[PDB]
Amino acid sequence: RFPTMDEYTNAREELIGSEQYLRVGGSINLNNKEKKLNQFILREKRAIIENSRLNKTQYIPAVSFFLSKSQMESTPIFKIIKDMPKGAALHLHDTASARIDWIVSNATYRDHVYMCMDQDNFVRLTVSGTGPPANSGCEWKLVETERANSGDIAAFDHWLKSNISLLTTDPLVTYPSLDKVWGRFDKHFSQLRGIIYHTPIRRDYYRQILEEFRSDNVQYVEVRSSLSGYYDLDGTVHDPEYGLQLYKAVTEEFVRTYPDFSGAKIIKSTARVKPNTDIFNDVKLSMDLYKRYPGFFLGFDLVAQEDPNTSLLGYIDSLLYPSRQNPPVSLPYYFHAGETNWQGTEVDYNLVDALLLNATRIGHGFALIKHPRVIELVKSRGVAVEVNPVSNQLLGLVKDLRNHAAAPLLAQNVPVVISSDDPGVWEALPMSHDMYVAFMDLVGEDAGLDVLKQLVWNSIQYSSMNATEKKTALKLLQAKWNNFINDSLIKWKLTNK
Amino acid sequence: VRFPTMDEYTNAREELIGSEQYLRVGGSINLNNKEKKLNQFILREKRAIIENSRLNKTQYIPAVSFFLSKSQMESTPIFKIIKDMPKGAALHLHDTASARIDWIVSNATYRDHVYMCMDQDNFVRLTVSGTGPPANSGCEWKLVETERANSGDIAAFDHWLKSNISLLTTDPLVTYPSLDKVWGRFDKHFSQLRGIIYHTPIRRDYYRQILEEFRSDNVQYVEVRSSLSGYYDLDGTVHDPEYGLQLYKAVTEEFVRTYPDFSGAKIIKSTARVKPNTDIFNDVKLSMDLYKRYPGFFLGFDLVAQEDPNTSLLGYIDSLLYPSRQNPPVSLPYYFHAGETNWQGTEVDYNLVDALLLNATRIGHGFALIKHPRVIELVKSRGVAVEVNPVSNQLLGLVKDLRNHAAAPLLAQNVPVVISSDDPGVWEALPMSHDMYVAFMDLVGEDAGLDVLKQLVWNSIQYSSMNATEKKTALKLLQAKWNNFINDSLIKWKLTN
Ligand SMILES: *[C@@H]1O[C@H](CO)[C@@H](O[C@@]2(O)O[C@H](CO)[C@@H](O)[C@H](O)[C@H]2NC(C)=O)[C@H](O)[C@H]1NC(C)=O
Ligand SMILES: *[C@@H]1O[C@H](CO)[C@@H](O)[C@H](O)[C@H]1NC(C)=O
Ligand SMILES: *[C@@H]1O[C@H](CO)[C@@H](O)[C@H](O)[C@H]1NC(C)=O
Ligand SMILES: *[C@@H]1O[C@H](CO)[C@@H](O)[C@H](O)[C@H]1NC(C)=O
Ligand SMILES: *[C@@H]1O[C@H](CO)[C@@H](O)[C@H](O)[C@H]1NC(C)=O
Ligand SMILES: *[C@@H]1O[C@H](CO)[C@@H](O)[C@H](O)[C@H]1NC(C)=O
Ligand SMILES: *[C@@H]1O[C@H](CO)[C@@H](O)[C@H](O)[C@H]1NC(C)=O
Ligand SMILES: *[C@@H]1O[C@H](CO)[C@@H](O)[C@H](O)[C@H]1NC(C)=O
Ligand SMILES: [Zn+2]
Ligand SMILES: [Zn+2]
Repeated sequence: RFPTMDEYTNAREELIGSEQYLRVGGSINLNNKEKKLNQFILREKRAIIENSRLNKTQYIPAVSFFLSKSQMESTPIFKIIKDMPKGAALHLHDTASARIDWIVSNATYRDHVYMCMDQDNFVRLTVSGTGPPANSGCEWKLVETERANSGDIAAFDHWLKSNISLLTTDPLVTYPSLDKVWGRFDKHFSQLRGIIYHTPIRRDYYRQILEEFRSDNVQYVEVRSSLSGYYDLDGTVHDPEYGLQLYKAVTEEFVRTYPDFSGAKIIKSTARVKPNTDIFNDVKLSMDLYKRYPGFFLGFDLVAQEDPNTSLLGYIDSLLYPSRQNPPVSLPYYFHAGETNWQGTEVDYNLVDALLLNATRIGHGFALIKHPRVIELVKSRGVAVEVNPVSNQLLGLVKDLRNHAAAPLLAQNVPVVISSDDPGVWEALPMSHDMYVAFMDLVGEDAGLDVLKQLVWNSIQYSSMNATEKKTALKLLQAKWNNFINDSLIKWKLTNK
Repeated sequence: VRFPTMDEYTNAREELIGSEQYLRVGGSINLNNKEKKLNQFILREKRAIIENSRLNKTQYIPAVSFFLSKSQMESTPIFKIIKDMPKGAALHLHDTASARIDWIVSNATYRDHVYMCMDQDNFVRLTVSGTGPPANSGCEWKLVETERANSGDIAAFDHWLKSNISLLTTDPLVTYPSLDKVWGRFDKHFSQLRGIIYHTPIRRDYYRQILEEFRSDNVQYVEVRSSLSGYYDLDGTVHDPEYGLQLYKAVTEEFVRTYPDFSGAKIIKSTARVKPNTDIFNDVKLSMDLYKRYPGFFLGFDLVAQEDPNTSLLGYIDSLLYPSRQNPPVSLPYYFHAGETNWQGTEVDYNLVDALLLNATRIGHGFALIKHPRVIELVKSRGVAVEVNPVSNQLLGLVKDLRNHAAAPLLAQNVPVVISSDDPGVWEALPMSHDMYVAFMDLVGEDAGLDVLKQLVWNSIQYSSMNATEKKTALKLLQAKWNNFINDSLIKWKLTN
């Protein structure tokens, strides 16, 4: 009943307003300084969207990261997000979270590093103190010699980087299927496995994760790591507790050096390709490290490609073992779950088992929007979904990022944290690229700084810090946020707006 | 301990999965024993194709471009069962795009006074002129009869005409790899046929071919969008919209009298949303008048043409609110295309808010609906069926992998949905069987079978605009066709025992 345009406007704005309040960040009340920055962001967002829509050209924030990376980095919204404190990156893999450039310019300049071209014509890297490795399907050569004989060291080093990065070409073009791009992604890890498991390189690589994340204004990380098998020049192989202690010592020194950094905690990950009887041992291992490293060791996760490998149900007696002890042991789980386009299959039904197993957070949950009951359990229990949008695009779940299945989750205020997954593999920053695409593609044109602030706060509030640590971290984050707001008003000439 | 045994765990697991099954489209259907026999065969076939794709790591063909999947699906049991299955109704169709290009070629371009030219973009155009060739405005018109006779190869000439008009000659996802490019090609298709298909005897016979083709795909009823206006005779006489409506009414009545196994057709007036508000106002008043004087054949009004770059519903709001604001009010039903977009928080997807505030009877596409939880509530509460056209949404740029189709989460929440084909003539689809196949294989899960199909089929009659008497009669008819389909299928697939 709209006799005049005012009654129609009022009902229209009431319904739209209800959705805006319901979505992520909708209950935030911005202060006056925040509002001025918010209005600039919203003007910028409308300008790029309206140009795409009305001038009938592609929306760059939603195309392949290969194409959009160099375009977004010059824009004001990206520069604001780059400067913004992120809080925490809660979904990361320890052999994929520092720069390939550091592997090349630092690790492959160390003594005793070898390279070979494998039968698929990819370079592999490893360390051997005890002579060159055996020619098992590839001929190892000392990198120092190959580089010194290249006749162009800059080109040699660039070739190493180009042969290892997944962003050398557009993966959506070069590996145009799920199985092809996962073939390339699995190959990347095989290329670096040898060098990245040598103990002093692994130690320093982990330190580089912390340096790079701090440099992108991330103050805290939770990292998945397999922990085991770091090896020395003399061939000594270390156990998982040693690997955990190695990370603990690096983290403590880093936080000593940088008290503006909250620190790190570690999740043990095992590949879901192994027999149940081996997963059982890794569950027992995790129960032990959880008891003896409280507050640094968080719990357990299963990784490797979800679709063709073993389901959570395929491991259910291992995963139920802690809860079944007398007295029960509660081993926290952080399951990767539902990282798939399938529906009604044992892959997306991993989400059901993740909830039945009391997962603390869920990795990806791309299939979650197809499961209305699992959504309601996730919301009612406060189980944060770790959303990694660049990863999901480049690794084959979606092409146009406005079709990312987390957008309907955010619209319902499902608890979500943004993370980068494997940023080093495809040359992403620790958080700013993923936060930009989440901001530009997974929420709407009228969604501004309140969404960003809520996602940032979510990454601490749904971290696995204890309550006291969260309060301390939020105090530090609030000071970072206030500086970011003031700096941004000056930088974007908004102060009198 | 919550799950001390496997039976305690599977009990909880199956109750949770079962409760989601009860909540999706078709989840309340109880199949009888014959239907269960066919359902078990369908589910075995569905599991075989999905598990092969998943475990043998190869593309899921039902979800790839229609250009690639069409020939592969047609040889499979599931497609052949859907082909035989009664579809109920196609509720979302456009009258100049719902019969075969082959008929335009083999019938329409063999008629007297048909001319062709190559336009400046190098596409063939077709028109009719009773007074010699038309003015050569931007192309040189030639008589088709002469060109065909001088072609030197008549079959190749006719095949070339078809190949120059169809969007499935090449894969649109490859040849027109952006929204603007493929909508450019799509707009061009209509320009190519516009002249010939607005000539009155051709337009009449083409509309008859829509009814014959849909009947042949076991569709018993259609509701069709039509602009209704501008049909023209050999001597240049141009008819008004009421004449177009009467012409369709006569063709429909003759068809139903010939084929009692066919329920019939009703018409929705469409206007392109590139026009000034003064034009839409005139077409709203025309629709008010046709609704009053052709009850039960003229249904109401819709706005068409590409949604993203053109005028919003709010841009016409004074015209659209005019019927309700009369004294006494006149209730002009609306069937708005709405939210056919990847945009979020913009003028375009917010058309969904206005469509509901204006009391739409059904909404076309609603691709953006899953991003609008408060609109979803109204759609469910009011029983506003969403017309889902999956092949159209893929080929015209909203999605690549159809498992990412935004209607899959709608179906999982039991949003009222009907499947339709939109413009099947344009890209060589069947009236319903291809779209029902991709909906069944991509938009619901591995464990969703004959109950989903049956519900979608019943929905298309239940959410039609038939009156109470017609609907009861049509549902008895549909039940009869369905029983014959189940019995025939048990024999054909050798499922009886
Ligand atoms: C990794 O490095 C390979 C060795 O250079 C490279 O091999 C070829 O394909 O690269 C050239 C094209 O860039 C081509 O001219 C050479 O003939 C190839 N070299 C050999 C020894 O076969 C691979 O393509 C690189 N792979 C990636 C993914 O970058
Ligand atoms: C929509 O329908 C309601 C309920 O029938 C009615 O009261 C209202 O006037 C209608 N509004 C319009 C704009 O037609
Ligand atoms: C479209 O582009 C032109 C120039 O290329 C520009 O003037 C115009 O404002 C653009 N429109 C929008 C809405 O950005
Ligand atoms: C690599 O990093 C280490 C430790 O961070 C540093 O001492 C060294 O200078 C760098 N380069 C190499 C080749 O070791
Ligand atoms: C899950 O959590 C609930 C409440 O926290 C607890 O009672 C239950 O036993 C837990 N289940 C498992 C499998 O650990
Ligand atoms: C995978 O393909 C092989 C043939 O190469 C076949 O034997 C096997 O059954 C397939 N597996 C599945 C799960 O379809
Ligand atoms: C075209 O269809 C019309 C109308 O049914 C029919 O009379 C005519 O014979 C057809 N032309 C051809 C070549 O079949
Ligand atoms: C249409 O025909 C012309 C002339 O043969 C040809 O060059 C052109 O590529 C064709 N276009 C399409 C889209 O098939
Ligand atoms: Zn991960
Ligand atoms: Zn349509």
